[PDB]
Amino acid sequence: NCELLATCSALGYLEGDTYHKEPDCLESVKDLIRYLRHEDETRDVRQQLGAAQILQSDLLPILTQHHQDKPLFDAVIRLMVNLTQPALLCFGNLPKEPSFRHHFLQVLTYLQAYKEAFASEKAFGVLSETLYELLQLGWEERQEEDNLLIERILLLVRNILHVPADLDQEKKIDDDASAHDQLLWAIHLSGLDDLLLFLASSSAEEQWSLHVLEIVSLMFRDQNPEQLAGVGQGRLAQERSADFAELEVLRQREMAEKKTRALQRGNRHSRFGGSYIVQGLKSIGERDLIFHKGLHNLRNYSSDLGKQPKKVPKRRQAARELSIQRRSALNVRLFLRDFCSEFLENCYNRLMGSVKDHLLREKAQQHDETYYMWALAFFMAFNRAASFRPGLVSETLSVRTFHFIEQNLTNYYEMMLTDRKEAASWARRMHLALKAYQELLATVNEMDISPDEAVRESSRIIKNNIFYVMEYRELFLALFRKFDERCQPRSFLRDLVETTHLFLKMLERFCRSRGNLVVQSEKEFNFLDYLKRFACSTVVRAYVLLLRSYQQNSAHTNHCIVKMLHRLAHDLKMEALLFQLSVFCLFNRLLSDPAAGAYKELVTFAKYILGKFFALAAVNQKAFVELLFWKNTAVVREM
Amino acid sequence: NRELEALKQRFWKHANEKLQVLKAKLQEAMKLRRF
Amino acid sequence: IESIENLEDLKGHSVREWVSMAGPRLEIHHRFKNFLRTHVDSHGHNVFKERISDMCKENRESLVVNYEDLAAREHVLAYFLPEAPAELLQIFDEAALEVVLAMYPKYDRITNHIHVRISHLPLVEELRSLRQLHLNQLIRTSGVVTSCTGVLPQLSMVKYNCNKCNFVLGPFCQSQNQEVKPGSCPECQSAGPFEVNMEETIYQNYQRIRIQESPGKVAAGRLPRSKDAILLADLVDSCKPGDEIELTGIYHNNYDGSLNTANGFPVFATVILANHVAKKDNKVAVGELTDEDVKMITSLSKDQQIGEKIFASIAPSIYGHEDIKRGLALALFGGEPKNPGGKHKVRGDINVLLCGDPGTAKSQFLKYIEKVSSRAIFTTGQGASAVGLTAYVQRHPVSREWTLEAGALVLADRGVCLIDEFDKMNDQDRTSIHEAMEQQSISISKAGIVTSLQARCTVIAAANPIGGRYDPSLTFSENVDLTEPIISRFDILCVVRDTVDPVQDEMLARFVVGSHVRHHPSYGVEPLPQEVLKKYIIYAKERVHPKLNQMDQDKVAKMYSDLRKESMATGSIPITVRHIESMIRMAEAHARIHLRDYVIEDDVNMAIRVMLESFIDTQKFSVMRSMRKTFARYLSFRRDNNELLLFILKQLVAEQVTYQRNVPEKDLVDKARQINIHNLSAFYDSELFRMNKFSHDLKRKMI
DNA sequence: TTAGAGAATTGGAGAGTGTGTTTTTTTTTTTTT
Ligand SMILES: Nc1ncnc2c1ncn2[C@@H]1O[C@H](COP(=O)(O)OP(=O)(O)NP(=O)(O)O)[C@@H](O)[C@H]1O
Ligand SMILES: [Mg+2]
Ligand SMILES: [Zn+2]
Repeated sequence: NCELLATCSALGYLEGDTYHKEPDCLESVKDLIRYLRHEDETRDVRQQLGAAQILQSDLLPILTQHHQDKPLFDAVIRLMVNLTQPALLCFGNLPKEPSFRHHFLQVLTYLQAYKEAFASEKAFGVLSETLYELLQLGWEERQEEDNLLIERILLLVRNILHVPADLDQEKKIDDDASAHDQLLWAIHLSGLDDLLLFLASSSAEEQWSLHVLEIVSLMFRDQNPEQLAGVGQGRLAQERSADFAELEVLRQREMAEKKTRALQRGNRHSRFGGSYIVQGLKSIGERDLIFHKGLHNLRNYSSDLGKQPKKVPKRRQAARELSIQRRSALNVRLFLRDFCSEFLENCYNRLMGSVKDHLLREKAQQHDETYYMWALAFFMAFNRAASFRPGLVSETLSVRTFHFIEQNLTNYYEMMLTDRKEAASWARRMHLALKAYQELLATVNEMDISPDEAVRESSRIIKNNIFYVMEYRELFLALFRKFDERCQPRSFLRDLVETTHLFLKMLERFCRSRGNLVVQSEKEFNFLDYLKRFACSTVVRAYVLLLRSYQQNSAHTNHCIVKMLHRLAHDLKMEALLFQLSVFCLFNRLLSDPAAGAYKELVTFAKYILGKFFALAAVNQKAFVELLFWKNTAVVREM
Repeated sequence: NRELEALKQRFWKHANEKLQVLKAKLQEAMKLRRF
Repeated sequence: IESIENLEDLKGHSVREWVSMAGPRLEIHHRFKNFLRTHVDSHGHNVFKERISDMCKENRESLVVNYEDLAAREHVLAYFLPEAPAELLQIFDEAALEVVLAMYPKYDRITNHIHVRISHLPLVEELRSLRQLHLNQLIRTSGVVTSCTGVLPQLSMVKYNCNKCNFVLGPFCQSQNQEVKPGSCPECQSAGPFEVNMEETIYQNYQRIRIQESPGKVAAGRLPRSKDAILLADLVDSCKPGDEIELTGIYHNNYDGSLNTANGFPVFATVILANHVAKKDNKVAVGELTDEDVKMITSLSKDQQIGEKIFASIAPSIYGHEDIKRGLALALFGGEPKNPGGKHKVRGDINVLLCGDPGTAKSQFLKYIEKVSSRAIFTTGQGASAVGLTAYVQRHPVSREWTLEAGALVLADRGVCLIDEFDKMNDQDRTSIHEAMEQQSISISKAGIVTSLQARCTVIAAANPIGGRYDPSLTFSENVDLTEPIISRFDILCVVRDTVDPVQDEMLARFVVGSHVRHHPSYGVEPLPQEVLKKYIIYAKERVHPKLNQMDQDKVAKMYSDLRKESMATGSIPITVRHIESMIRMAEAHARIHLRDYVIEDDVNMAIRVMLESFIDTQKFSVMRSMRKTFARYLSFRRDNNELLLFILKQLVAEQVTYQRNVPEKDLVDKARQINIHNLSAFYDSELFRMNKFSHDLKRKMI
């Protein structure tokens, strides 16, 4: 510790706003790099230098005020890349035991401190200036001296963008400048964003395509494409009025719930006694039920009034969504909208072609196709949002991208089912693949709507290819029949249901418009026998699982759920599959909802199926027993 | 307002939390040391 | 560990951890060692060599550092000191021990730790103004000590015997926060009823005081705020209940479940960890006097007009009243207590009574004595009680056993009790002070307590005559309304009158208006500065002790005999036997004023003059002149004797001329020592040789 | 494609250990009597 303190002191000192470097900075920095290279597996030197805050106190001032001293600048850049190395790379994984996890948290804390320090525009200004005067030279004029410096500069930017938000300070409310927002603003004011656009659009500097893709991914980490595309000049009044209206809506909901609870309990204090015998209700024994919880509770009596819920065991605990969404700063949102627009118009086709070339040549790291699929989803969604132009994404519209995404999704599906010790990670990768697939399937619909007969022709071509090949049809059933709430989040379930709805919409409209009978060595096909594959218990079980959150679901998601269930019930006559006790409890909640008028479609469907059930029950009383279990072909025996 | 200002001057003539003040006025001396 | 060239760049740390780590710790250590070794005052004298030498002379284990000097000499240490006081005070103690053992290699036999105390810290705070912002910072506060525990032993590094085996648990440090629980024995893992090893345990002195806002700084009708303070090691018994103190210490907080359940909120108890206690009474102690101070005092004593200077320095803003200034100077310096044979105690303190007219500066004299004297108690008339003056018994505030408590006379035991409006007191309150005035003790027999306390104070009282106007038609006894037992207990008895006299009125008016000019917010002999006078007084009282060899018993005996005769004749004042002992006390006081180790006839003649002039002052108008000529012709107002030295000089000159015709100053002073006329400086200032055309020079010694 | 037999992990019943508790009188003192 003390030897590190000595070298850290030997770096120099700050005075007011000017840093006075010692002449032995070079050897002291080399010694620091040597200590970091000879670290323990606990990363003790990492923790100690982070605690000493030399990155904030010495290296940033040296970088910002002595950037003409090129050997010292290069040494400082290498040292800063080493220090800003992400914790997952430092330790290899998230440790499973307390001591290494404490060390991981320490390194992560100091990384968050570095990210806080790096929001200064001066540092990114120096980085942009040195990268600019480097890239001014021709590619053939570069040597290892400059190519390695480009690598270290871009890796420093990547490392600083990668850092997770502190759990302490991630409680920022919407429309506020988080640390990531301030960092993006630093990039914007320094002009490194324009250098990233240049690197993406350059044919000569295509060697950095994977790096630039990772920078752009970490830049647009938090954003949503349609929400970002909706940003514009008049947003302040819109968002202010929306905030006031949403505040009043929340308040009215809370007042309604308070009034309902005040009615459920009486207007007498709890120690006001009184006991009743409910003569008809047998207790757990043969004696009549004695009720003690007040007369007010017997209007909506239930036996679970006083019961403690059960501990879901660790294995059965459902997966939860990893982050809340927050509306970032308006300046940063405008900057990211402009970045995304200019990038889409000037850079996107060449960058995606370069990344696909890298993946084909197999000179990319293990999971860089996840970044490729992210970029597909984000930028095609942004393109369709606002002024849709398929020329801006025509490199992505090929059937080869459908094939690549389908292969990746099936690979992630297999690896999720087999590599069980990181099944959640494989599920997240599969979620990225699913969103990319969804955006392709949405883009062909937008091509159909668009007026150009050329894009309509190619839309017909790709639709014919996809609906002809079997895997695109079978993948949805494959996903539904092995989806697990234990592993995959409800956001994934939402995306799967909406993608299935869109896919069946397109397929039904296609077959309705024209026959096109042969499919898959070909065989005949029809959409009704395809839909009969969705009559399995598991898929409808997943659909009602998503339906349980109808209060929190989006209106489009609720429409997708109810339309699929209405297709299975009304058009395929499979109401006995959906005659279930848990589903009936959900219908009971739907009918008892005070906001049931807001869910007119759902309650109407519920009353339709309930009326069918009670007709069957009046005809035959064994339907009550049939409610208790999921079924296979009892769906026809009941009929 | 010159006579009013003169009255202000006469009243100023008869006119006749601290850790931060201490640290600042000492910070000046250590800055001079470093220079 | 490389030397750190800049401590000031914290590099993102806070001061506490920054100075806790080794590099800055060693740098602070070396900087404080260098400061102690090389700091010099405005005269170039190395102050800390002198201070450490005095500390090692007196075995005091504690070193006071002036924060002003630290801030001037070494800035960053003064910067970090109030921010992280515990850490830097520990480092300072280590460095001070290194310097002390460099100066005195064998001082480890006397101490094992040197406590660095900080004084004159500018971070002064009112007790009512302490906030959470001051926590764990070095603060400075003022207040009156209202409670004190006894000096109690506290564990500092405690060792425990194991409850089963013979092993002893390691040294555990006591924290002031909670009881230290030993844990489990590492030899055998037992955790049962452990017990302290008294012989191997290290203890420290502990004393918990309660201070509150001083009653003159609190608002009227408002209740005072108070703080607990912990005094450790040689800070114990730095103060007693009633003392006004300045307290420098660390403002410290810890969790208290009792306060939490009292308030319903997680309120933390607070206490001051005292670093330096300074009584606002004793701004200068005898230990504070430097070699410069004592050199000033001793050289100033050699002026040979110092008695007039000291008299003139008593209340320099009061015109006239030379007899009052003389009496107050004699009382302020004081005599010597004596106990011949161990069986007959006689007081050494001189008591003074200023009786007279309104608007004659009696109260101003009393307030001057209050301001100048250490251990001054001021009280007034009906505001005093017998019980409050002497001593009082109360239920103890927490434990409720009867306990005796110190009154004003006990609290002034080696100081001054000032009683304004003395005639306005109740008789029952005024009779309480008889034992303290003469026997210098207060004996209480109340509620099972039977004991005598020391009350060796000097009483200076102010009074009015009957009707508020002194009457020269009557004697003092006829217009005072006090009785003989209390009148006789006052050694010096002064009458101050406000009679019309136009020239004196004009001079007094000019002096008063000049004083009001001089003191705006902005006799002949010249006085001392009051700071110098205070230093001179404490040196004269504590470092000097007069001893009486002879006093020419016949003179004083005859004086007392016929003073008794005239007192019996006129009835003006009882004389008893106390006036004789007052003569001895006043002679010792004048010797102390001159810093004499032995009393002489100069002092005896001074005391004689004071007694005779005051007794004459007690008389009526017509009687006063006859008494003046009586005691002046027969008894000793020995103003001067120039004629003997004059004719000795003339004889020596005549003999020398006769010898030379057909070193005189050495010849003159030789004859002046042979004859009992040794005070020759008076002759050299007088006119009698000058108009006879003689002269003197201490260098040439020709006359 | 469902589900059932054998092995391993997690829930919680309960056995064991340690902690906390059940108006009255005499005397002083200041002010007021
Ligand atoms: N000789 C004097 N020289 C200077 N000031 C004087 C003198 N005589 C009186 N005074 C002033 O008179 C004022 C009253 O003094 P003070 O000491 O209260 O009088 P007093 O002796 O106490 N009379 P009293 O309180 O009725 O017994 C003060 O402001 C003094 O400074
Ligand atoms: Mg007075
Ligand atoms: Zn043991």
